[PDB]
Amino acid sequence: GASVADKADNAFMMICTALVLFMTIPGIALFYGGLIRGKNVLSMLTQVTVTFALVCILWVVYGYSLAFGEGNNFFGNINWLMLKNIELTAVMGSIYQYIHVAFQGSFACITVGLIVGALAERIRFSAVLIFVVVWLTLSYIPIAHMVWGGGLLASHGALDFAGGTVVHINAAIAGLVGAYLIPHNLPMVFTGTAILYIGWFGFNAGSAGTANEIAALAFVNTVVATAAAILGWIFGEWALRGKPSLLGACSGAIAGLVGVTPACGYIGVGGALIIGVVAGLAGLWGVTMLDPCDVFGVHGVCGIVGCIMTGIFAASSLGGVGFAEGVTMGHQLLVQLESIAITIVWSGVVAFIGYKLADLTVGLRV
Amino acid sequence: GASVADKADNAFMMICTALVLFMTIPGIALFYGGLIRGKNVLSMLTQVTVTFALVCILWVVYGYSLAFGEGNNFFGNINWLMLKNIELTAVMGSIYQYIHVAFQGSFACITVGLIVGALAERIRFSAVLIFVVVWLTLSYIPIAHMVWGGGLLASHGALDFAGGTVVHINAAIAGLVGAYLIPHNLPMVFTGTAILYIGWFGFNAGSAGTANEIAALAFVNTVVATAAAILGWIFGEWALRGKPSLLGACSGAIAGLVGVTPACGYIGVGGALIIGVVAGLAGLWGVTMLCDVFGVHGVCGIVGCIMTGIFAASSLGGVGFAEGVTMGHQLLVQLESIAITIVWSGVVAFIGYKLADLTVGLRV
Amino acid sequence: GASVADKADNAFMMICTALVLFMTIPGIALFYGGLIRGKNVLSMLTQVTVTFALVCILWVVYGYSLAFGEGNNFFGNINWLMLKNIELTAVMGSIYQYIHVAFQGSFACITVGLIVGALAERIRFSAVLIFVVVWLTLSYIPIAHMVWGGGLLASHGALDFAGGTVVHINAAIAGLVGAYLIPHNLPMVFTGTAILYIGWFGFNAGSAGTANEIAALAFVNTVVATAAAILGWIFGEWALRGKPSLLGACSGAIAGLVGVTPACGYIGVGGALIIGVVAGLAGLWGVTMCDVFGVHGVCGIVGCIMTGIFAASSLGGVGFAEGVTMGHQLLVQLESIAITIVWSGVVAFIGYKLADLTVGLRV
Ligand SMILES: CCCCCCCCC/C=C\CCCCCCC(=O)OC[C@@H](COP(=O)(O)OC[C@H](O)CO)OC(=O)CCCC/C=C/CCCCCCCCC
Repeated sequence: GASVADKADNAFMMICTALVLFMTIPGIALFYGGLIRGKNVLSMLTQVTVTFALVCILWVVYGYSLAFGEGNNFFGNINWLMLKNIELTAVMGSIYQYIHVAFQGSFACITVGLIVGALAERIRFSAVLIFVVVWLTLSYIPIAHMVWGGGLLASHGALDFAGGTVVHINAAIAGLVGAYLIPHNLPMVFTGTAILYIGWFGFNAGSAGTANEIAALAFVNTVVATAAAILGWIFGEWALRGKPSLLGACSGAIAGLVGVTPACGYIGVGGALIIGVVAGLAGLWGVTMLDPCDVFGVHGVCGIVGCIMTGIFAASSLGGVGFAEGVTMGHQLLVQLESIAITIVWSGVVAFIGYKLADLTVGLRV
Repeated sequence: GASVADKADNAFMMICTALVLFMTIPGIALFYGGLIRGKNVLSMLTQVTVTFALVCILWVVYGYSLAFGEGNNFFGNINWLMLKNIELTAVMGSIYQYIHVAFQGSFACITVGLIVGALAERIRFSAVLIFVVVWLTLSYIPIAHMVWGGGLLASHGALDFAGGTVVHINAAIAGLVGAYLIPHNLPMVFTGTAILYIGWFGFNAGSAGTANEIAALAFVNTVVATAAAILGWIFGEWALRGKPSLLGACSGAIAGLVGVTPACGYIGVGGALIIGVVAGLAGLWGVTMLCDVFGVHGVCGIVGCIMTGIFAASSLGGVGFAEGVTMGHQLLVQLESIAITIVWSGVVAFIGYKLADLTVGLRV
Repeated sequence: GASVADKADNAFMMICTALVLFMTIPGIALFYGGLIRGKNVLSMLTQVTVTFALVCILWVVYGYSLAFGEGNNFFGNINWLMLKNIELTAVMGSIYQYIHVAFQGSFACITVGLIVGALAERIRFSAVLIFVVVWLTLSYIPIAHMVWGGGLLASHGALDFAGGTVVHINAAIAGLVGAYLIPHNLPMVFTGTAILYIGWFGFNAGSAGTANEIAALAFVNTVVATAAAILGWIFGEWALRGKPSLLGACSGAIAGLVGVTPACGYIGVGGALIIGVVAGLAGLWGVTMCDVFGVHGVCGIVGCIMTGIFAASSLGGVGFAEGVTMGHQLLVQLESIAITIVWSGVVAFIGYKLADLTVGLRV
């Protein structure tokens, strides 16, 4: 018979949605606001706000359909615009589907906000807008379809709870391609980081789709992995430089959050402590190797770390929820690696195409 | 049988309530804080905090009762002070009534915060406090009764989901009457605007009273109408001045949110995109013509109340008018509701300011 | 049969938890950030962030178990580390127990954040870290066990809904002992205060454990008591100094919130108005006589006392337990306050000293 929405789940997920919107408006905007040069802040805030608005529109017009509708292994469909095929009472899992639409839309928003906040007043605004349309449509959307919309990576049992590939790796490589082709308020950075943290609970727990024990797990693991990464990074920084800094504390937080994103509803809390530690160190490594586009280093490295570790610590003998029936750790790690690899290439190529199309049309300079 | 509270609804509504309190403390305070002259900030923040407190007290003493209790077409009652007739387990709709008390009390708070943040250190504080008491009691309270408490406008089938009349038009007119009778931190304005946005999800979806498909519709329409307005305003501003600004982006956001407030749980998402666009442009128009903040709440409030009477129609993607109601009749009711709201609040604001003027005077 | 989690309660309590984490990160950090000297902000924010992280780790390792597991009247146990005895589906009250772990963990975090934000760049960081480990383990944890974990004060029917003893008095005394042994952005203070306020709805209503009428009561009483304290303080300050200030408005808010913390799900809304007024004035008195600790301490004591009066049904509260008189209940409230003060005074002393003798408390 018909799916019926559970009101507790509706409630949960609307609030989670509002918490993820919070992480863009104003979370990410304040994070970049205190990182970039003061002469550029007003214009950065405006470009995050405007592209946020743009993403919201594109999402309901066609983006939700092309990401989550029936299609092939790579794309959904645009058979219906503006949510027209979706009755107001339609249910997806245990919530009204409209709530699923907003929740997933808020994901596209933070993902784009991440990129846009770094590239603002480096590439011309015109060129950001063309990049956003191209890359959302042809990278974000299909990669979401592949991982969460029944496409290719989902059909091979890829594990990515809340978006190590779809959000983090995806965006990291778009930013780095953009960076290749080209701090004044630290309390403001702390504030953004803090907002990003609180919001991420909606991100990570809400990705369970219901207020059940998987969301609880995801919640607890977020707390733990973030804390362990803060300490991971901070100890690494004390060692490497003799003093620990506020920006190091914040970066570590971000590193654990990223690292735990793919893993959070699949692993045990011991797992999460380990993932956090490693992610915190790997992120300190990443930036040290490599300019606000260091942010992409952390999303990228820690995204890869977290997608790998999900394939280990999901195992029931390590405290995780368990692999799917008949799956071995070695097989699963192979699928995690293939998923990472495909995500990197796909987004590299699409980012390239988007930037060039912008360059040849309006140019990338100010 | 007895009404039974649904715990999911309770949960939803307590979180929505906290989100709407958020939009006053600190949302609206930070929004005005970066708009007004620096020499006036500390005193503005204090007055918003104090009057917020005052509203909370008046609300539980008599305000909730006079707004939502059985009365007239215009007022409820004050038969019981301090929620005394309300058992702890009493249920209103699908939630404990105490939650309905806090939710609606947070609405009075943001409404007043709106007015107070603009009038701080223009009219003396004494006079703000007299104005607040008079106008909350005699404008906010009866207009809420008329629209959401079974009074006059609700009995004619007026559509106003979350307060285009009650909050926006009502407050716009009080502010403008106050303005007639008399920008240093733009990142702070962004922050306030952002908090106002996040909170507004509690405002708008919470006005459904339950975590159902109407709250979901309200949620999605808020996302969409805000985004469309941001763009609406921003494209208008690029045209009119050659450059788009951060303050324009934020104003657009506010315009869509105001515009979608009355409409949000009655219209379809296509409707919401249209409303947002128009509300964004109408708000850019409003300020350009011209406490500009009141221009936007007022013009966009009127825009949204009108458009609710169109796009609520099933053939336009809305939830549908009540049985036997035509679009033309419904538009007529929307207009009557707007008209009555403007006069009622204009007259009561006048009375409140004068009473303050004649008692303490309206400066230093 | 087995306890089954109610999903609405899960949802409610995960959100409440996030709201309490919010009060530390960034709430308390911004509150202290605008109070302390500018030269010290960056380092204060770092120390709050790091000790927050530390508390989260210690909590899941052993702290939750030692606070809420079966033990004696004072401590739980550490029979299992890292939540190992807790199945993912285990239920505590009407929620998954993992949610209870996070909710109570976020309490330990704000309690510590309160202390750490005041002592940062006064006492060396080394010494803060030793103090935190000692005092969380030996003061926060057993006092939570005693009040909410079935220990001594709970078995005598002590009333403390959301932590007038456990959080406020406990932390006040640790801070004052620390202060004895040793404002540049007022809008930032307002912001922190506002975040602390919003977060406190999760603190206070969430302490009911479920989205029911007790959480509703707790919610409403938080609105009302905070408002009444704002006014209480502000009228007191106008009188005492001729002008009311933004910092006074914020301090009053904090005073009503502290005051109403123990009382909030036991008293009626008339009770809450009175508690707020008194707490606002008692806090203005306290500071007038690390002033932050004065307010948490006085208003914590005020609230724990008033809980024992206004919980009475004849005053609009939910009622004392069967056979309990107001006089008996006040006696218990006093005994609880007294024990909390001495216990945390003694443990704070031990912690600071151990730090002093190991690293300095200076530089
Ligand atoms: C300030 C310096 C001086 C001190 C003043 C203190 C402040 C005033 C408050 C003082 C006392 C509270 C009143 C007593 C109630 C407490 C007992 C209580 O809980 O309730 C008392 C009851 C009467 O007994 P009951 O229980 O029915 O019989 C039981 C049984 O049936 C038997 O048969 O009702 C009232 O007294 C309600 C009185 C309402 C007062 C109006 C206030 C504001 C109106 C609008 C205007 C808004 C406010 C304007 C003024 C601030």
